[PDB]
Amino acid sequence: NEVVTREYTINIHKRIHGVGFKKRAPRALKEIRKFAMKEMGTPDVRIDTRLNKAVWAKGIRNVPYRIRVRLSRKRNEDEDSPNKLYTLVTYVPVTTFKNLQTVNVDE
Amino acid sequence: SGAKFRISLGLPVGAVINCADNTGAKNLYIISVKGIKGRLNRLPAAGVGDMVMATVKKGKPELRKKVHPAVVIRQRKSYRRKDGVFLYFEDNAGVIVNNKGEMKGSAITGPVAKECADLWPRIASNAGSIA
Amino acid sequence: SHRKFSAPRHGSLGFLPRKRSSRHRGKVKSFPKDDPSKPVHLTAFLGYKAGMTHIVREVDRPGSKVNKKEVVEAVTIVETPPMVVVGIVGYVETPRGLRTFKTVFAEHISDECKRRFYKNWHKSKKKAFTKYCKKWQDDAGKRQLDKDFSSMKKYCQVIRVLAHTQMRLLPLRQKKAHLMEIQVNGGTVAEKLDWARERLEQQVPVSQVFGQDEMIDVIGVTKGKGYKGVTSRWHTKKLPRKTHRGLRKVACIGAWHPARVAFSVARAGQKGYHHRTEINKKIYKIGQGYLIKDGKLIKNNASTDYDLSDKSINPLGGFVHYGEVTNDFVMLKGCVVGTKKRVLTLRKSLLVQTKRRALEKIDLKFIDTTSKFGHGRFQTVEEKKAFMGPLKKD
Amino acid sequence: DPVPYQPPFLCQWGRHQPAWKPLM
Amino acid sequence: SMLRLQKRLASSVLRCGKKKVWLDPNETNEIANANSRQQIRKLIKDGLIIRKPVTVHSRA
Amino acid sequence: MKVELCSFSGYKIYPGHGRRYARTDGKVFQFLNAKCESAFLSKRNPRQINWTVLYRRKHKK
RNA sequence: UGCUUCUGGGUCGGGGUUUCGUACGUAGCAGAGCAGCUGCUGCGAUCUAUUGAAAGUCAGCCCUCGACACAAGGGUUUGU
RNA sequence: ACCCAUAUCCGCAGCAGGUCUCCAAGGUGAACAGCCUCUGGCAUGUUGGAACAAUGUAGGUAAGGGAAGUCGGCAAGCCGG
Ligand SMILES: [Mg+2]
Ligand SMILES: [Mg+2]
Ligand SMILES: [Mg+2]
Ligand SMILES: [Mg+2]
Ligand SMILES: [Mg+2]
Ligand SMILES: [Mg+2]
Ligand SMILES: [Mg+2]
Ligand SMILES: [Mg+2]
Ligand SMILES: [Mg+2]
Ligand SMILES: [Mg+2]
Ligand SMILES: [Mg+2]
Ligand SMILES: [Mg+2]
Ligand SMILES: [Mg+2]
Repeated sequence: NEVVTREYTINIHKRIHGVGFKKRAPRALKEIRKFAMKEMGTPDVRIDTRLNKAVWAKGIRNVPYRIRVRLSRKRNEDEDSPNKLYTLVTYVPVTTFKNLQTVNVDE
Repeated sequence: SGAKFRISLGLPVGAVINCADNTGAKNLYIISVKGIKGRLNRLPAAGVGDMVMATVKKGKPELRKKVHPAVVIRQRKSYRRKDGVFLYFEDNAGVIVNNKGEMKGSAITGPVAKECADLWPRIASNAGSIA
Repeated sequence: SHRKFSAPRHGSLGFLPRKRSSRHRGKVKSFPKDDPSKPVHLTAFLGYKAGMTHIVREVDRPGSKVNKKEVVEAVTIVETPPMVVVGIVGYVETPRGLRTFKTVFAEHISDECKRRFYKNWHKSKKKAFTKYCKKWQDDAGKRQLDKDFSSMKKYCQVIRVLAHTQMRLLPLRQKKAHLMEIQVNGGTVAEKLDWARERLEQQVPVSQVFGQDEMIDVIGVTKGKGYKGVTSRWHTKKLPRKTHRGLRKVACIGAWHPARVAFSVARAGQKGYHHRTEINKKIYKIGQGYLIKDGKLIKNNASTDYDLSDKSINPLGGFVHYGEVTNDFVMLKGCVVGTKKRVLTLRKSLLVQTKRRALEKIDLKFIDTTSKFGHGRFQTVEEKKAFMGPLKKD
Repeated sequence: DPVPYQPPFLCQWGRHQPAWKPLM
Repeated sequence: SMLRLQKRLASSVLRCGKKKVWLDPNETNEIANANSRQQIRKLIKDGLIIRKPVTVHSRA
Repeated sequence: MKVELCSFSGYKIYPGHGRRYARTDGKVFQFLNAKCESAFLSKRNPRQINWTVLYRRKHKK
């Protein structure tokens, strides 16, 4: 119930539509963080450098439309916080986004 | 009986329309449009089937350097017909027609639109192809 | 000195309070005048602007060049669900003003009308009309209501009816229904109040109010455009390129010796979101909505006597930013004020309308139902499939 | 440190400027 | 903590720029207390800091 | 109503749509949209462009 | 404007519509020709089939009742 | 020793100003013209976060007319190897 690892496909285009060229990929990171805070109610969201490279693979202007994210709520390690649990955000390499559901994978 | 509806206008004061008859004139500089009241900073413009004041810029010396009355037949600006078609032409064309309505030339090159043909009967009689 | 070349004024003094309107629903400022010779009927209605399409019809006017020709005209689709009557109100006539006397609500009032009395429906305990609905199943409350109606028989002059829209059948996101007063103009006060009590807690469709080829008035709020400049709002002449301090501005406000700026000076401010009342709109067709009998549903709303097709007025892929029209609708000449999903007031004509253009009987030929979302080129799904053929996905 | 001196006179409104000139 | 001194000294030992000096992100405290070229050569022999290869520029 | 076909494409032009174009010699053409208008004004062959109807009638699709 | 009548918003996916114009790969005694081996094997822009194909499609477009979790919460105030 | 210049000099200063010289790749190309990249260097030049209202500044595009605007083809655009 608390330790839940599960898959999602984020459509970056419907959140990135509207912003200018030098402010597309950091805004995409910000809406991925807001998406993680939206599904999982944890303010402590730590996104992975592999997903950083996956968003910033093309450039700052051309951002990929759909992306595949393993979202995992985890119990907090030492250096304790008032936030009781955190959320790790991981990239999953998927070739084509045709009929990809939000698959709830098991540990 | 049947009055002329409004159409789109795209030939203000300054346009040189080509003269589509066998008089000898090549160009017609529009100097003013007959039948416009006017308003501050508005150029008088003539569409299809408009009585206009023209001047032969180049052509025969008997036609140059004097004011003629003209009727604008063809325009390039797309204008809306009443049945719902936007018929537009290749060039901007007019003929020299006196104050009563009789033409000066005999034949008319190019097609004459029916908005001009219903208004001017003597131009429609000399025209072979209509619209 | 004087102005050299005199010019007409940019703007109108009749509309100069160009502020954002407080009310969002179009309020009727003046209803049509009553007469006891005419029977009782509703004089207003509250629709919702769905979309826009073409029309094809024959023009019957003697003398014109356009006589017996197939013109096209812009029409507005207004989805008009039948409204629920949930109360009445009487009006006494005072020398100070036409004052509301006593408002009598209904017993069973739907939750769509319950949404209007609350600003926040989630935190509210849904406890409205609870002590008021107890007056309809007791002996003393019925006597008090009969005394109220018997006073309204005597002293009331104008009787308006309270009707709210049916938002559940509408495809909009909101569920809060709009309420509206509609003045009934007809016979005497007693017969009018008896007919209103008979129509209490009832549906009111559109064909009982309006008819074919009737000139109506459209009340509505302008599409909002925000804070705009004076060139964008008042449509003034632009200053040339060489101006240092801006060119899409007003150069001169006024004279020296008047030490103030006049009220007629075109300034920069609010453009859009204005309450307006346009007159003389012509109804071409009051279309029936979706109805189900003998299993399959009947949806041929765009079918005319000359088209003989099964298509509806819903275009390919639905209307742009509105949804699909399932309810009964009306179709007006020209364009009406307001954007998509905007509430829109219909009203009967104030002026006694007897004109040759206004008394024309419209016979429809073809209704364009193509995809307005983009450059559409097909009328219906089966025609598109018959033209394209078997696809890769099929 | 250095005490910022009296603001240097900028010969403006005089005669060489054609921005402001009255009646001549 | 502070590794710009060790990066400048490692660039001076490896005779290149500090762009190609790859410091170890895991063993930060073992590099931070070197403070001398003789210890940085020991870090070279241990392999904690590595000369980055040249970014390729194709001629094909 | 007279549903006339498109000159460049071959699509069914309805009277609510279209932009009709008449040249100086005659031969009044009908056009569905500005795509076909720009293609005819740039003088492209309808038998070579794939999405037209003449390409299908030529290559038997 | 919405925020538990097993009911509702939202995410994803699917259709509907629409924009551009026929995707990568594979096959071709299609291809101006060129080279090597005694007809075959290589280079080759472009063409045809697969292919009105591939890509996008609400961020302010239309239906989903297909998977998913969320949604009866927190704080400030006001009396005849 | 160091700075030798959009932070170590002079300009009241970590000032878009000024200051005398050397070293001098690959492609595109006539070129040490402009663009990208390799060695080297940097965090965008006294700050950011959230929306994209009016006026602006710097960029652009406009159906038809083509200087009819204006003191004046002012500006922009056309030609461009
Ligand atoms: Mg003037
Ligand atoms: Mg005067
Ligand atoms: Mg100036
Ligand atoms: Mg559209
Ligand atoms: Mg030295
Ligand atoms: Mg600096
Ligand atoms: Mg910057
Ligand atoms: Mg910075
Ligand atoms: Mg232009
Ligand atoms: Mg042009
Ligand atoms: Mg001039
Ligand atoms: Mg002048
Ligand atoms: Mg110049």
